[PDB]
Amino acid sequence: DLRRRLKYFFMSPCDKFRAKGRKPCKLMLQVVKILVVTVQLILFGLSNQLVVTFREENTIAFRHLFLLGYSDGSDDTFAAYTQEQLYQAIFYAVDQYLILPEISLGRYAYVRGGGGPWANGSALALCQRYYHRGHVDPANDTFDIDPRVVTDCIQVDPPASYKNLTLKFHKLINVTIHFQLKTINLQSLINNEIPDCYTFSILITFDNKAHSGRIPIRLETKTHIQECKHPSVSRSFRLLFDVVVILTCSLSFLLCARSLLRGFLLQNEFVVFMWRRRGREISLWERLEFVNGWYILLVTSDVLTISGTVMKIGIEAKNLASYDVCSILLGTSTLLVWVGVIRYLTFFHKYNILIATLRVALPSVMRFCCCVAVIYLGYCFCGWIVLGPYHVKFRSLSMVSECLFSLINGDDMFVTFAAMQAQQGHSSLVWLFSQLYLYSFISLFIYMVLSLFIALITGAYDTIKHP
Amino acid sequence: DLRRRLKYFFMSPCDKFRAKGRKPCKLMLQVVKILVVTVQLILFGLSNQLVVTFREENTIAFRHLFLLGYSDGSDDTFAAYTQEQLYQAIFYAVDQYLILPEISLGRYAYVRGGGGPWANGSALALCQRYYHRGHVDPANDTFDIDPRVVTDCIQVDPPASYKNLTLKFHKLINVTIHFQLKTINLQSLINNEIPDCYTFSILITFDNKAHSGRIPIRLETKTHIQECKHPSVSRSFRLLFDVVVILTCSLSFLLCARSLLRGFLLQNEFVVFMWRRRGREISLWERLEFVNGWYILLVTSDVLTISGTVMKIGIEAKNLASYDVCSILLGTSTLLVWVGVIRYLTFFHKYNILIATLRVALPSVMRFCCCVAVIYLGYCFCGWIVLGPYHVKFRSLSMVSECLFSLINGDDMFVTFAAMQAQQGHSSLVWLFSQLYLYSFISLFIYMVLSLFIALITGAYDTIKHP
Amino acid sequence: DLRRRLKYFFMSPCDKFRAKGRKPCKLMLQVVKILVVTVQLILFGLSNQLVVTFREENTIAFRHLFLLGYSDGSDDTFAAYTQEQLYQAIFYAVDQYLILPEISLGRYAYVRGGGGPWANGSALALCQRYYHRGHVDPANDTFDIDPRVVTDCIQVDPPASYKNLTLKFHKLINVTIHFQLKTINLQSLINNEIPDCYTFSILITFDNKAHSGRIPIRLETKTHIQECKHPSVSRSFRLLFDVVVILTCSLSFLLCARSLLRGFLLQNEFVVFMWRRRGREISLWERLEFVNGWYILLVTSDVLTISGTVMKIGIEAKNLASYDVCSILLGTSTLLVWVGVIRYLTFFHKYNILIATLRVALPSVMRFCCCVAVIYLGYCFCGWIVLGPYHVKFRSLSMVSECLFSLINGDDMFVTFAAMQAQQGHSSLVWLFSQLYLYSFISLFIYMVLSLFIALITGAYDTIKHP
Amino acid sequence: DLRRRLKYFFMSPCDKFRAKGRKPCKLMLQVVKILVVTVQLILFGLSNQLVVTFREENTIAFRHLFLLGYSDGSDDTFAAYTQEQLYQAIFYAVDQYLILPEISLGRYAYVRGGGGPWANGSALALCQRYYHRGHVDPANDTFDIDPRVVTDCIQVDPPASYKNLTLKFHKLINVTIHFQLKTINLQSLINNEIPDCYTFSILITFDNKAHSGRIPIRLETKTHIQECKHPSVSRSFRLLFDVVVILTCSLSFLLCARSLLRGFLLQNEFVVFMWRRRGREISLWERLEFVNGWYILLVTSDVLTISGTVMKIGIEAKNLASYDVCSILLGTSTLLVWVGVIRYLTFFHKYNILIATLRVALPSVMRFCCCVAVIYLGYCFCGWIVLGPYHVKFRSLSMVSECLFSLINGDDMFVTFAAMQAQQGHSSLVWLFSQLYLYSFISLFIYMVLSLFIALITGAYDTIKHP
Ligand SMILES: *[C@@H]1O[C@H](CO)[C@@H](O[C@@H]2O[C@H](CO)[C@@H](O)[C@H](O)[C@H]2NC(C)=O)[C@H](O)[C@H]1NC(C)=O
Ligand SMILES: *[C@@H]1O[C@H](CO)[C@@H](O[C@@H]2O[C@H](CO)[C@@H](O)[C@H](O)[C@H]2NC(C)=O)[C@H](O)[C@H]1NC(C)=O
Ligand SMILES: C[C@H]1CC(C)(C)N(C(=O)CN2C(=O)c3ccccc3C2=O)c2ccccc21
Ligand SMILES: C[C@H]1CC(C)(C)N(C(=O)CN2C(=O)c3ccccc3C2=O)c2ccccc21
Ligand SMILES: C[C@H]1CC(C)(C)N(C(=O)CN2C(=O)c3ccccc3C2=O)c2ccccc21
Ligand SMILES: C[C@H]1CC(C)(C)N(C(=O)CN2C(=O)c3ccccc3C2=O)c2ccccc21
Ligand code: NA
Ligand code: NA
Repeated sequence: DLRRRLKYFFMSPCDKFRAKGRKPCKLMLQVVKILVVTVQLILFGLSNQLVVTFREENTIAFRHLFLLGYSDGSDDTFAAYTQEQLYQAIFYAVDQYLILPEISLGRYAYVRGGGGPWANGSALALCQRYYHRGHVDPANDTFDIDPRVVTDCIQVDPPASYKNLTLKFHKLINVTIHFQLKTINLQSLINNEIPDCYTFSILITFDNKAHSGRIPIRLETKTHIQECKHPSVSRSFRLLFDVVVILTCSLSFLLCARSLLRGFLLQNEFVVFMWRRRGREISLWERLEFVNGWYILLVTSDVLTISGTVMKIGIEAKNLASYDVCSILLGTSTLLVWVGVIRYLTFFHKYNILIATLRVALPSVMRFCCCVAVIYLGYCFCGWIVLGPYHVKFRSLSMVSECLFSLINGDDMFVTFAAMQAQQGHSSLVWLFSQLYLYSFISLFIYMVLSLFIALITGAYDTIKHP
Repeated sequence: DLRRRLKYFFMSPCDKFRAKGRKPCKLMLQVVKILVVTVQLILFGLSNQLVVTFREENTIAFRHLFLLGYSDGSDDTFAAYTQEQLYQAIFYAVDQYLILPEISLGRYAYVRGGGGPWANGSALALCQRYYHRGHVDPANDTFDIDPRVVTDCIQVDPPASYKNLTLKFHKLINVTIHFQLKTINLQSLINNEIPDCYTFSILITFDNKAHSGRIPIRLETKTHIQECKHPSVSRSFRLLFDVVVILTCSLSFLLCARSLLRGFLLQNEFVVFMWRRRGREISLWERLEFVNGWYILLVTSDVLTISGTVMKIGIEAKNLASYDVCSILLGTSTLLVWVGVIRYLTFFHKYNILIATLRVALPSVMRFCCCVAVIYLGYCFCGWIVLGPYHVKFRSLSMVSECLFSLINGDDMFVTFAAMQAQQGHSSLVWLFSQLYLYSFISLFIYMVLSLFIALITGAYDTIKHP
Repeated sequence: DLRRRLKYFFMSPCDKFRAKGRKPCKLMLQVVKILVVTVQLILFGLSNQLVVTFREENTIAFRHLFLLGYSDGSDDTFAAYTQEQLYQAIFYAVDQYLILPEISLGRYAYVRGGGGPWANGSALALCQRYYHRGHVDPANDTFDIDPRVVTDCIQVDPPASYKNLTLKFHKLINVTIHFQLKTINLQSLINNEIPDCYTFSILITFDNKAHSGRIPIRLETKTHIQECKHPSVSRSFRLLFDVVVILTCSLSFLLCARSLLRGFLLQNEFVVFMWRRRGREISLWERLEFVNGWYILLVTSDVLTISGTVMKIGIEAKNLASYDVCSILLGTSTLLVWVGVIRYLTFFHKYNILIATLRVALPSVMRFCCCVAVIYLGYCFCGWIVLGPYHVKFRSLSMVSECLFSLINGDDMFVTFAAMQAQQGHSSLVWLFSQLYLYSFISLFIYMVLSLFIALITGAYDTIKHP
Repeated sequence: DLRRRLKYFFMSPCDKFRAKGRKPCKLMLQVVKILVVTVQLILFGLSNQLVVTFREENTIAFRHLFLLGYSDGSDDTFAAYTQEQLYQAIFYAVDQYLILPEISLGRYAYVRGGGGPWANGSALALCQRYYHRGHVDPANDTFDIDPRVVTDCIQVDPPASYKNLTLKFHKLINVTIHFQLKTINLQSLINNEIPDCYTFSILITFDNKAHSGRIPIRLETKTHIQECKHPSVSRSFRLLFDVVVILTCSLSFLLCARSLLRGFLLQNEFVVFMWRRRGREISLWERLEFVNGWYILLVTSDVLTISGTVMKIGIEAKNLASYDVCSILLGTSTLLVWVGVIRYLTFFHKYNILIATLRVALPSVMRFCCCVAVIYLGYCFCGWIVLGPYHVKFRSLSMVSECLFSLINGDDMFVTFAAMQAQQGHSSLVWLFSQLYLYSFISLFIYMVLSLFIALITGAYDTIKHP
């Protein structure tokens, strides 16, 4: 019961081969797997980029075609301030829709019945929504509101009545123009793909929910991709390459599972042996240590890779169009595959500084982060509610977190101060509070929190560095 | 006189319970208090954001309605350079005021007698201010000025004479157009609130105080919020939740006060005992140490929370409209409540690195800051007066401080240099001085001051870290 | 010969008083001197800001009055691309000059004979400069140039011939329009000052020196300030306060000189004594050490303060108008006065960390900087010549230095890369070189140079810190 | 066999002279070489800047002359959205070309036969490219495409038919307008150079490859520089100075080669001696160490300098016009020459901190970088494919690398987050992935990777610092 096997288990592939004539199959697979997974990622990215561009470019074209006086870059300030301006914008949108085929550079088809729920079979719906009862009378400081929402729709069919529109401004909530357009993404031919049919759902909103004398106007689109009914192109190895990637990932999965099982059985044998030699129920954290975390990482990376590859095959077969989910799966798998090659550098301590440090430092780092997180969250909520109405970088919780995290790393500091300087928070009290808030957060987190964090990490390194 | 009580006083809640069967009431209150205070903060923020948006959006609408040729973003460069331009801008403002009801998207009411002190009961006042005597004659290098200010006002009433305005350009100081508009913030219905009446005081200024051939034009508003006289909405737990928050905070206050008193009495007993056993008047800094700073922090946090909650109740009852003060109170209380939970991590030294370091390092840090502050203030004053006229980031003292503080953290460096590069300070001497100023400040504070500060903090950490 | 005097010389003011009943006159002067110098700086800054604003605002007004189609912010791209555009711009400038009094918001006077050297007594000179001989014939790839510059001027007098202007485009070098305007800076009355007469020399340049089909157009001004011949204002302590500042600075100067002399005499006595007791010519660096550098700093600060104060008196007396030099003197003196108060913190080692560190670290820091400076200068020259034509941040040597210095501190990195990304240097070779240049400079200086610099500074601190 | 020669070999120039009366010729050459190489670099930069400006300014002029409604700064958003807009832009370009001589401020000559391959001897070619067969019918979800590209060109000759252009929009790929213009860079006379003939190849592209309803329009130029056939200027030491630089560099090369040979021979002699005294084949890494890396650096720097100087002579002689390659050679040589002077500071250890540290730290640094590079590359590929379609900073691989490298140094953090905030990736899944990606990358690389890197560098410094 010398158990030299337990010695051969924790052996570098070079030592595993000098000792037992064992070809490093897993090491060779990783390099080939890295190459094939990265190549597959790039190949998918070609068509993914084509799709995203098509959607974005069409949206910009719609904004230039339907939004009166639209100019690039003014998406957040585009608004109407006069009754005449609002009427002109609405009528311009409808008129441009009605003459689209004669003007548009793209080849768009109308969608009969695409006007939405309010379009009773019409292509375009022009809905205005107002309170059921509204009697705003600021002169007498009096109002009488029935906040029930009434929807009034005008049906527009491509080849008028919509010109007779009268807007109830004093109680208007919003006006919307819903219509759908069909077009074919021909550019996919460059990738030797068959073009799909894209249906864009276009929603133009004139938003008066604030009743503030300023009515923002925006255009939004939703895209639906589907195979064309009758495609004909007079014109690859992509499917074969995806099958190859699946083969490599399946082989690596099999090898990793076999190694994990062998390690678990060795753990059981060792544990029962130590129970014989010394006392029983003696090993605990060690039973855990008998596992290889890198083999778990590889197993989960190749599972993600197989899922992404199957999804890529489905998208190319036109069974599904979820390019975002597939791109995310393939990119995460590529990153994990690149990371996995560090497993073979963990044997030589000269190249293993990063991982050894991480292993030593993570418990203290997590204990530190526990304390630092409550302070961070308190600051986040405080800033979000107090400064969010006044500060453009504190509008939402995620935005506040991004702002504070970038401030911790010394980024965009003066711009953060200047945002409050420019408007003074329309209240010296808010400005003074922002001064105290920003100075205290920056000083605390840059000089104490970050200094202590770094000190913990470098202390862990000093612990693993032999000197 | 073993005084195991003095042992039970400085005990962790887990130890306080394993020893005396004591339920950690304060620990449980903190979590519940955290939750309820944060929820209340968010709930208040809903309506606070509604109010701030209403004010800002109305101001933008006014700028588009009354400022001739106004475009978004040009607030600091909007100005007139010709007599005709100034006349056209003034007359455009008045004309737009006179036809407001027919054009405005918002529902505004005039305010008869709102023209201000210069409007003798008129709705709009159009005042021009000029020197009592002014005989500027640059051709003969001669002038004769009586700098007494004369105000001449034209009364405008909504349904002319103001068209006959003649401006004394050579001695004009400024022209102002004061009027008031009433509107109802209907959007508050989404929060199940009763809309208020907002009165906006609008002041348009054509400023010629510089006599420089360029007359900046700006629009400012003041807002006054009050309950409507006759509201009617055909349509919550907010008051009940505020009462709940008050209950939790009052209970925590009571517990903290009771604990503080118990600790003070224990301090007195211990001190008199040590006076018996050893010499008299022996304890000093220790008598102080017998206090818990966290219980003081909790007491002041719940006082702030109660004040903010009462103010929130008042605002919802429409007894007052001070959303900024209430928001500041609630946000500060939320931050303090989140911070207070670290009290229970100060018992375990593994999680107490930050606080222990702070405690060890603050005296040396403050002694260092004493010296660093005089240098910083000297630089601040120097930059403010020498570079403020030429540099857009040195305009005011607070702006100079923000600039220098962000420079210490390496932020917006090149933009700071480039501001002086672009104009060269219209004097090579000023440019050279700015070069020396910026290089010396940046080098000194980034490489010496900050290095020494960090070294002090990490030295304190090394002192409390057991290794 | 116990020389307790040499003990009393190196004594803190508190010790100097507990020992010899000596009131700390210098310590009290520093605080009062700080206060009065800062107040004087601010008071001067009021009028300095007024002057600078006047100049800048007038320049902007001129650009809007004389530059056809000018709009704020387009100062670097404002240019003509067509013969008609150039003619229209020139004629617009002249026409606006000719009707200035009827349109300008400022009160400007013409200057008869102000047209410059080319104006033979005329108010406006419109000069075009072209080669004496120019026969550019790109069709035959032939030219014949006599690069002698010929100046042709048209005289314009305010109440035509200039309308008959014909420009020799193929050989045109530039066109210039020179004229002068007089105006009175009335706003100075707010500071209770007598307004001065400002003469602006306006130069409009249509620059064709590049012969590139694009003719940049710019407006420049020079300002000359002088007292008005016949001022009359129907309407301070500033002179008295300046005399007070001079008094305080002179007293401090006297005390510092007396102390420096006493220290030098004590040095001589000690040195000769040590020559008696021990060998002769034994002391060297110590003779130097017997001097107080802070007393030298104070002496030079109060000299600067007196010079600045006398200059301020001169400017207020209207004997001179050099606000930039005076502002620089007063600001430097204010900074030095604030710094000087650290002298009294150098006695207590707890507050003297910064200065003691600096003293220990400066030799090693300077030896390090010697080596780092040659690398920095090599990079500066390389970047300036190779990348300056393509990169907007490398245009000039000072700009290159600012760019590299800010890069060392991690500032504006991505913008620096993106500048080269956007144009690709119109040559992949230049882009690749810029990649190597930026990556190598950033990596070297951030990770090695700065790390070593900080290590030297903190090592010096470790040397002076008692632990 | 005392071999004091081996002692005299590793001797500082001061010691080499105190011992053997040896004038430090190489040390003196370095200073003179530094001066002359830097001066030559600046002198070349004069003309290099002239050339680059000429090209850029002409390109901007062309964009203003030929692109309808072009305005500065809108290069990436300039596009057509309507059939009428596209026709107007095309016809405007052609019309402006046809009347160029009467309008252009520059003196341009037509190039007969310069229209390109599609111009059969014509000056201007106006080509439209469309699919051989295209039957896009989105209404029936059907298409029939023959993706063969058909080119149809219209020949335009300067002093119509091109007005009869009909564009097949449904199958249009792109339209291009190719023409050439000749002009003379007269500004070179300021450098006392003979102006060259520049031929600009202008390509205007209306790109419809995306078929997205938006057709970007761009103008590109290629420049060809050649000597004029018949130049005549009625009008330096540059060639003499270049010969001087060549002389200095050749002398330094000779001295460095002689020293390298002497060192190699000394290595051989020492090695064979040690083989006699002690065992044979004993020295290995030492034989390598017997070489001076600085002499290799100097040799390669002066080789680069000579190549650049010869190229500069060629360009001035008009035998070649490759200013970019010459500028790169001269700038790299200047940087290397400045760096080379550190060789004489490597003798004194007080000034040799940087180099000694680098020498000690490079092996550990490289081992660390090996591990860090796979993680970095994985992140780069992941970001490039997943976020590149949505994020403007992830468009290309080089751009992704610049973004991640600047993020490591804490640069442009909040802007990176905000880019994804603004559009939300049009998919909450993409936004969430970007959040995880950015947070994980920033945290890992700033807090662990960079901390460990710095710790390695400062540890190497601690190893070479005597304390
Ligand atoms: C226009 O206003 C109506 C009514 O205010 C909005 O309709 C609501 O939409 C939300 C989310 O789509 C639903 O949860 C509600 O049930 C709808 N009705 C009400 C009474 O709230 C509509 O969303 C607005 N349109 C746009 C484009 O914003
Ligand atoms: C227009 O100019 C007048 C006179 O210069 C300003 O009136 C002064 O305003 C300040 C602050 O409001 C008061 O302290 C003064 O008493 C007022 N009179 C004088 C003679 O100074 C007025 O503020 C200016 N208007 C605007 C909108 O700036
Ligand atoms: C960002 C990382 C590093 C460290 C220590 C600087 N740190 C904080 O400073 C506080 N803190 C958060 O709570 C947090 C939560 C989500 C995003 C970013 C942060 C964030 O910056 C922290 C705290 C908890 C978890 C991770 C971290
Ligand atoms: C900002 C904090 C950290 C530290 C040490 C970097 N530090 C300085 O560098 C000098 N300094 C001021 O005087 C100061 C005053 C107000 C705002 C910011 C500052 C500021 O940056 C300082 C000095 C005094 C009090 C606090 C601090
Ligand atoms: C800026 C300071 C700090 C330090 C060490 C970072 N450092 C360099 O990195 C190289 N370096 C110059 O040569 C230099 C010269 C002029 C302005 C800025 C610099 C500059 O950044 C340097 C070198 C010489 C003198 C001062 C310094
Ligand atoms: C930039 C230098 C310093 C250091 C250690 C921070 N480091 C990384 O963090 C990872 N890393 C790359 O892989 C890399 C490759 C190309 C450009 C920039 C980088 C880059 O930032 C790295 C890694 C390999 C080679 C050089 C370096
Ligand atoms: Na930055
Ligand atoms: Na930074």
